[PDB]
Amino acid sequence: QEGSVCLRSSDCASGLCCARHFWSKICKPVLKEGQVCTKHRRKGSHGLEIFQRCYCGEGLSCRIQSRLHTCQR
Amino acid sequence: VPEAFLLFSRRADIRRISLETNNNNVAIPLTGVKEASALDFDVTDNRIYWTDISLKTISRAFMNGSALEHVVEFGLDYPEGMAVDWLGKNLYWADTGTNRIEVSKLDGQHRQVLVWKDLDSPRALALDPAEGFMYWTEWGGKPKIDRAAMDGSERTTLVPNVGRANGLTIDYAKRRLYWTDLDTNLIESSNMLGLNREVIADDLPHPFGLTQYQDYIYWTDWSRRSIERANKTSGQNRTIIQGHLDYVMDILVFHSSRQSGWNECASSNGHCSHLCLAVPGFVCGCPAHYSLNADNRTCSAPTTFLLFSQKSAINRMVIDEQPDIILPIHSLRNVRAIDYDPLDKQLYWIDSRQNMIRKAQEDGSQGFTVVVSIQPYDLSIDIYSRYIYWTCEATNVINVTRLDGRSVGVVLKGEQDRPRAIVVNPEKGYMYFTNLQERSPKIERAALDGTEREVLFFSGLSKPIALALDSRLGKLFWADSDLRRIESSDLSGANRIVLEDSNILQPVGLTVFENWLYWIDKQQQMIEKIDMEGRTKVQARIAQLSDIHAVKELNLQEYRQHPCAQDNGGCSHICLVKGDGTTRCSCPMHLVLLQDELSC
Repeated sequence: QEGSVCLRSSDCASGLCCARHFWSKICKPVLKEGQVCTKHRRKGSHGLEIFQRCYCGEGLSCRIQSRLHTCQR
Repeated sequence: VPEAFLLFSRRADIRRISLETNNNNVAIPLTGVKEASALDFDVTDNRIYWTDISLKTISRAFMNGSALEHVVEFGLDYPEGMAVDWLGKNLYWADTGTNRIEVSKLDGQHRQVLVWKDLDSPRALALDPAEGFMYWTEWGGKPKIDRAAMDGSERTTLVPNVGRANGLTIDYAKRRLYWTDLDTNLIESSNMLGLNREVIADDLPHPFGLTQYQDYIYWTDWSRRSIERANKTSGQNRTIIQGHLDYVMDILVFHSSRQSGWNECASSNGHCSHLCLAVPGFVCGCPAHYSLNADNRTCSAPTTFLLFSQKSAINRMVIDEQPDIILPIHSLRNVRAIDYDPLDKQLYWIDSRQNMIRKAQEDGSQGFTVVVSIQPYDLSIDIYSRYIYWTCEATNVINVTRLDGRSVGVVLKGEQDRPRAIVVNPEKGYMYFTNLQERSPKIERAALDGTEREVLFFSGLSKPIALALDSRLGKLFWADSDLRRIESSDLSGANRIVLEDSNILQPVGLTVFENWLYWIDKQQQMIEKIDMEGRTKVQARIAQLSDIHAVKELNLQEYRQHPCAQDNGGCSHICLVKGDGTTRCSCPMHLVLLQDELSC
């Protein structure tokens, strides 16, 4: 459920992933088309991330449009 | 001319440091803070204002730590941003969870919702009341920087093509906006209008918070574990103020030089009765759902509204031409059903697991327990006789008790009878109820004293769970959960009509407002209504809605015209306005009526 406390991604329902929000993890929605997605400049920015986004959707891919990155296909 | 310093939050505590190149790092003596995020201050008051996301609250306290008090305890989720308006003496906050930018007085009173529609994720928030504008970062799917007048009006999107922005700080003197970008790892600036947009520092590891003071910008970096300074114009003169700091959430420079200027709200609240909000000078605000009077200065409390509960919340909502708010009622677990008394403005509900019936004001300051353990199911209030009728799931009974708590008795019992939903009709002297018998459910009708029993329907029923009635038109309404539909009939029993059978999923609750039948749909997660204009959605994505109750304006003179309204019509137990237009006394099932015709 969107907002539920999770530890594994499989705790979350369809269309959702388990993402770190602050000092806990909650079920966030998976990124659909055009929505901005995280591109980590250095490895460990991933680790440091306290406001993590989900991955992209079923048939989608996270690539570039100092610019930013969106879920394309 | 006092000292200037920086304040920052680090989840566990809020710390205070000077601008000096490597000085001391103390903590503000606060108590019971778990996950601090959003910061702000008040110089005149010398008060600090913070947001806890573990506690789900916005609190305040003096810098010495004394007078710690919760300013906002209800209706929050993730309040990630929040600013203090020093001229109006109002608190502004942005909840990224509820997706709402809100406002109240600094003390917490007269809370109002400024923007809530077509809003994604309001994170950071900066106020400029001297000019009447507020600014906030939006995160979500397509991040941006929006600006609106500090009352809610004139909402526009200033900076459209940015990542997640976080340090939102107005250089009040030079009229520029500085922010961090988390997805580009850079710090950027603009003019007040969003144009003239050039980056200041772009090779940053992992920045987060930011504040500008004089000719310097200050930011936090998690990878660098640092608080850094740089020239707010060039991005040069880049030295470290603090190192070896793990996770520095937000940060703002504390000096009277920031909370300066003037608007009309600073001179005796601008003569508003509640809120004074700045605009590009001022305008008087009301609490959520209150309405501005003809004078443009005073407010009036809602008269006709809608009440709906979830499992652990009771929400209020208005039927205006122009959002739902959470009523502050502590100790809610599994709210099964609600009801309302318009005379004393008291809100009655039945909690499950706890097996009690409770009452409290819309402000929650009257919290009193009516019935205690045996488990109730549904409740209906005879507002005239001042009795509450209820059903017992455990003992299959229709018990009746007074509003004070004093027991009146039982009106209907017997084995094989299994009464669940109930709705009372004191104006005509009858009660209509749902009797969920094994393998054969029914909708039934009896007089308010349990006499004159009859079955209204027995077919095309499976799980009737909610009842409502329009006494003026003389109709009865019920929702079957199993058959996913809403039906209505004459109170007599005639004219059974299907209203909706098409896009219903889990109807469990309904009430008549004016010429509309509102209904809850637990599974489909939405409130809908139908013109008894066509079916209209009212409120989607509602959590675990459980009961709904439309409350209309109760005029006193009109109420008193009822015969039982004054001193229960002489009756010691049950007043019945039957037939022509006269009262007649009656008693519960364990007492027989006496000689005086009034007592038993």
